[PDB]
Amino acid sequence: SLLNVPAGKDLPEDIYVVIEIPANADPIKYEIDKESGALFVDRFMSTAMFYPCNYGYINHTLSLDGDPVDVLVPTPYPLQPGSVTRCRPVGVLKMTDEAGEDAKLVAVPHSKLSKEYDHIKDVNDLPELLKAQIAHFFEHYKDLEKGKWVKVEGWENAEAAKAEIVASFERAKNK
Amino acid sequence: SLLNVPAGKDLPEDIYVVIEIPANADPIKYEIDKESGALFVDRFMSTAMFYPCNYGYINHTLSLDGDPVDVLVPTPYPLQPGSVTRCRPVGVLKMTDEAGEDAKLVAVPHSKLSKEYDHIKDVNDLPELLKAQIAHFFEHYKDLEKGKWVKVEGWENAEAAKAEIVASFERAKNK
Amino acid sequence: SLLNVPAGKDLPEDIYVVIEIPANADPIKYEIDKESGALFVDRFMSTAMFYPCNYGYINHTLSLDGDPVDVLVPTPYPLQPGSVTRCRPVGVLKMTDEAGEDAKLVAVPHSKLSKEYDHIKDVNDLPELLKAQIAHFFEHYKDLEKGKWVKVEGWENAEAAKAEIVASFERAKNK
Amino acid sequence: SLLNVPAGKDLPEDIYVVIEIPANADPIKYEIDKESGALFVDRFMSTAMFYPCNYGYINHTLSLDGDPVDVLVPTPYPLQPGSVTRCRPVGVLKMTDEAGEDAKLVAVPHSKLSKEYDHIKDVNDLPELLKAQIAHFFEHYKDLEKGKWVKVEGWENAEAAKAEIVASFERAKNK
Amino acid sequence: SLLNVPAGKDLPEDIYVVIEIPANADPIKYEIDKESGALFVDRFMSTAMFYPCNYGYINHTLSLDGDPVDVLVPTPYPLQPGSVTRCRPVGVLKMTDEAGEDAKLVAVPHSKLSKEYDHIKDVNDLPELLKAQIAHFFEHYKDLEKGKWVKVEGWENAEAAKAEIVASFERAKNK
Amino acid sequence: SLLNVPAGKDLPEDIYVVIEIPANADPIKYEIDKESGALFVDRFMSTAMFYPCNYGYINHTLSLDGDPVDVLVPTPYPLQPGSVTRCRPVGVLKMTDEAGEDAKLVAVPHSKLSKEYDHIKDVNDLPELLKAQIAHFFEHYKDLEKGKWVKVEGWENAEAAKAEIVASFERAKNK
Ligand SMILES: [Ca+2]
Ligand SMILES: [Ca+2]
Ligand SMILES: [Ca+2]
Ligand SMILES: [Ca+2]
Ligand SMILES: [Ca+2]
Ligand SMILES: [Ca+2]
Ligand SMILES: [Ca+2]
Ligand SMILES: [Ca+2]
Ligand SMILES: [Ca+2]
Ligand SMILES: [Ca+2]
Ligand SMILES: [Ca+2]
Ligand SMILES: [Ca+2]
Ligand SMILES: [Ca+2]
Ligand SMILES: [Ca+2]
Ligand SMILES: [Ca+2]
Ligand SMILES: [Ca+2]
Ligand SMILES: [Ca+2]
Ligand SMILES: [Ca+2]
Ligand SMILES: [Ca+2]
Ligand SMILES: [Ca+2]
Ligand SMILES: [Ca+2]
Ligand SMILES: [Ca+2]
Ligand SMILES: [Ca+2]
Ligand SMILES: [Ca+2]
Ligand SMILES: [Cl-]
Ligand SMILES: [Cl-]
Ligand SMILES: [Cl-]
Ligand SMILES: [Cl-]
Ligand SMILES: [Cl-]
Ligand SMILES: [Cl-]
Ligand SMILES: [Cl-]
Ligand SMILES: [Cl-]
Ligand SMILES: [Cl-]
Ligand SMILES: [Cl-]
Ligand SMILES: [Cl-]
Ligand SMILES: [Cl-]
Ligand SMILES: [Cl-]
Ligand SMILES: [Cl-]
Ligand SMILES: [Cl-]
Ligand SMILES: [Cl-]
Ligand SMILES: [Cl-]
Ligand SMILES: [Cl-]
Ligand code: NA
Ligand code: NA
Ligand code: NA
Ligand code: NA
Ligand code: NA
Ligand code: NA
Repeated sequence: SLLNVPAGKDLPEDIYVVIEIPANADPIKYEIDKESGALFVDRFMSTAMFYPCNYGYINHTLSLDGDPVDVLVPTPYPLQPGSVTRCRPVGVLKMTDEAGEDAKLVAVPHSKLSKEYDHIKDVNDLPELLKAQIAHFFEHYKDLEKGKWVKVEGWENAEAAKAEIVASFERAKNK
Repeated sequence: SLLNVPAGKDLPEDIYVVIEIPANADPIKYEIDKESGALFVDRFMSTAMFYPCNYGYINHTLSLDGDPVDVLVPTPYPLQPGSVTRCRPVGVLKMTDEAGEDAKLVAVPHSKLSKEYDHIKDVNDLPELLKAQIAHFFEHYKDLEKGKWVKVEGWENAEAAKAEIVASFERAKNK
Repeated sequence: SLLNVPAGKDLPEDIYVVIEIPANADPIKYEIDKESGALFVDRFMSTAMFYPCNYGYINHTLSLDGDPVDVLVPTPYPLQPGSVTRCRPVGVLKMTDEAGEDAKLVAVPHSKLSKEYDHIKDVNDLPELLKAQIAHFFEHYKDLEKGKWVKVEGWENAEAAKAEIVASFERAKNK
Repeated sequence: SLLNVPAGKDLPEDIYVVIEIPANADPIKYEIDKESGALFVDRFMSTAMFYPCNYGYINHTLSLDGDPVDVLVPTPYPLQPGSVTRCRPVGVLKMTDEAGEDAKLVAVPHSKLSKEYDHIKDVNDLPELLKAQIAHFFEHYKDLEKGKWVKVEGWENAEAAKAEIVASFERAKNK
Repeated sequence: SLLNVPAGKDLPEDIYVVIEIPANADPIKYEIDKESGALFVDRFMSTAMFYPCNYGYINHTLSLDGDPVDVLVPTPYPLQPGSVTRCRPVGVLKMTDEAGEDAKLVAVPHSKLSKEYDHIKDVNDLPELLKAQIAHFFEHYKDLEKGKWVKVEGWENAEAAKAEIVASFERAKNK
Repeated sequence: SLLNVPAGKDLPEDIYVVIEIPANADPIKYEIDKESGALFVDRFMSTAMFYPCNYGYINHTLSLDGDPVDVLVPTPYPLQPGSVTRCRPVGVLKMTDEAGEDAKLVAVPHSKLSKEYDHIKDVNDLPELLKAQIAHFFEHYKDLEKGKWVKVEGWENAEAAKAEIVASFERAKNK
């Protein structure tokens, strides 16, 4: 199942991301159920917004919210929910939501999948529009849902992203 | 796998539905294979019709046709085949087909997924057009397939739907 | 999982094909990972081309490239990645790529799924345009990827396709 | 505008069809307004059905219902509403609806657009499934609309189709 | 052309709306050019948002921003840009943007197109979620565009909507 | 109509492009008919290829093939056939086809539509993958059509593109 996919070939540089939500999709918030490996509908989002990138997680990690760490993956074409993409972390958007600190990593397709993102080595190489769109999305996507909310704290670099990967990988290792 | 998803958090009021066919999709009749949990193509439907709602089943139930009980789930946006949605039963369309009585439950997204359907408490709260579309779909979707056919028997309420859930859950329990 | 799906009800005449890529889709080359059964992104294809048919494989087979044997399945509407379709082999396009001989079977939906393809009994019954499109696709889809390439060797009949099925089924049987 | 498009290069053998509704589309019944040439929504159809082919009309014709003659055009991929396709008539489905006799021509893409349909010379060469789907569609698409209804009278050949073209062209000529 | 479409059969009760942007579409802000009647790209919107309803205007009106009055039209399925739908006004969202007061009417499909919206007689009958989504959309869709901004002032009823229609119709009449 | 759209606000720097074919679309080759301004189907393309960018023309120009000059426009999301986008030329792919020299301009969305392409000032700033995809597309898209063919001659800069615009604008001016 999706439950059995590694965190990565060589974390934190070389990771796999399980996709839950495609870029530019209908506002259905899918989440993989850890017990079954199945894709569940968490909610029908209430704002008229879409994820700027594919959205998913790194398996065999545990963030402080109790779920695997959250990752955005830009691609040339939207990915299928439940698919897995090999990627390389390049930055992280720090934020707190209704449950606490819950960072949003950005990882680009690995060179072996495409050469398109090889020039993106660190967070400053991400397009400014994309970064602003991501920040705006997380600032506002919960605006019409009672008891959900976000404080966006700012962009940090690839080293920071990799530290978060390692930390949440080690957290799951000793659960 | 999808094989391991509960029938519900608290049946029959609070159920999970495994989706096989999205609303308003191409006429591919997918079915989950009970042995593998994989999505198989049962047939390419022959009429130029689409399911008015997402279509799927409640796991760990057994109807008289030998399959898990059939459920229609209206949503704001079509769901992915193989995904699972938490729902609440609100009515049932009774019918017989070429194999016998094989009712079609209607269950709406659970309040925790959306508030949109909370006002739908019983079958009379479903839109009349939607109910008529569902009835017409099942009356006609087999019209061009030899040895497939339907007799639609009528709409019944949420209590009737819940009774069917319990009955087919208990049937699977002792198989 | 998809790992547990038979090669066929009655190979080589009656087979199942696990779909990885839909017909006429975005240029994402998905592949099922044999370890996990999950759909991985192999690459983002570099040419502006699409598969003329759904593309996938027969489980529990092993071709000389180390993967299960490759199958194209024409359908009236594109199939979902990760779904399984019952089919009947009708021809094969022989070719060598950067790793060696790696034939592309064509199998049509089984009569039980549709009557649409029953008249296609052998390779000469496939539409000429479709065959030419398939040949052209494999001749060119790697043209912009370094270290990937193809030599198309020609169309052969249904008996040849069935021989390839049996051979790669027997190869996996003794791995 | 679309108002100024010829009926055909060489009617009735060589015609243009203005497309109003794509094949396999959402149930929005678009119609070109004769005054403005704009695409208007006639209605949101009430049954869960789709047109088996693109649907439109031959400009500068007048059928007995007061509109230009109705044409179905099968294509490999759905056409855009408001686009124009060169075609060749091959058959006609005779029927009466709530307003009277209102035949449905079938015309295939002209050889200059594609070779795919050149083998379809007359109504017997159309696929049987497609013809049955068209007949079933018109028999049922008005089933949930009060004061709309259909009596399907049967398939006739290409000569009959061409006669209808000429007759409605001549009708518009002297309005 | 679209330039020649009436404001309505019987304004302000019975209007036509020219659609520029479909509901739930990609973030391309199309606008009809008054000179040519063609659909121009005004901009590629910068936030990750979509219009909750189809969006367009009433022809032969002039609002204070210099364009025809703006209308949102909910439908069961998204409409084609450049198409025209007969509708009935039911409410208005008052707001000011970077150019001044520029209200957003809501008009539902006319009864002759569908019975689905007949129960919506006034603004209080619109779903609360939809109204909140519309308000949130206009509050935020310009958030990442320099020199574009919005102050949302509040919902008013069908009479207010009709007054705005009449006022901008009369404004265009004497330009 | 589309017939009445200017070549540009300030040619050759500031142009309008009428879109005929969206990026990444089905293989329907639409063309605007100069007489009617309507979108006609020229052909159903025979290779399994798609245009890497939106494709269209500059109105009120005449190239040596007798049609207005051909332009590719990259956008974040595909454009609607028949829509018009303001753009800025940045390069040109020179080639000859079955009718003669028939260059393919590349023009990016004008700064007023988006800031995304402002950094693309000349042909060397276009992504290498995109340029290679465009070249490969034109080298191969006619490979399965008798009496259609292409010789790609190479990329030239923005000044060359602008010269071609001016030349074909002046050609149409004196027809
Ligand atoms: Ca989308
Ligand atoms: Ca998450
Ligand atoms: Ca969270
Ligand atoms: Ca999280
Ligand atoms: Ca659909
Ligand atoms: Ca079932
Ligand atoms: Ca049944
Ligand atoms: Ca059943
Ligand atoms: Ca496609
Ligand atoms: Ca393979
Ligand atoms: Ca290979
Ligand atoms: Ca292979
Ligand atoms: Ca469709
Ligand atoms: Ca008609
Ligand atoms: Ca009629
Ligand atoms: Ca008619
Ligand atoms: Ca959309
Ligand atoms: Ca406007
Ligand atoms: Ca405004
Ligand atoms: Ca306005
Ligand atoms: Ca596409
Ligand atoms: Ca051209
Ligand atoms: Ca040419
Ligand atoms: Ca040309
Ligand atoms: Cl791991
Ligand atoms: Cl993306
Ligand atoms: Cl990498
Ligand atoms: Cl259970
Ligand atoms: Cl639904
Ligand atoms: Cl509930
Ligand atoms: Cl097996
Ligand atoms: Cl196919
Ligand atoms: Cl068979
Ligand atoms: Cl004419
Ligand atoms: Cl069609
Ligand atoms: Cl012809
Ligand atoms: Cl008027
Ligand atoms: Cl809508
Ligand atoms: Cl009304
Ligand atoms: Cl001009
Ligand atoms: Cl593009
Ligand atoms: Cl510019
Ligand atoms: Na909130
Ligand atoms: Na039947
Ligand atoms: Na290569
Ligand atoms: Na009726
Ligand atoms: Na702003
Ligand atoms: Na050729």
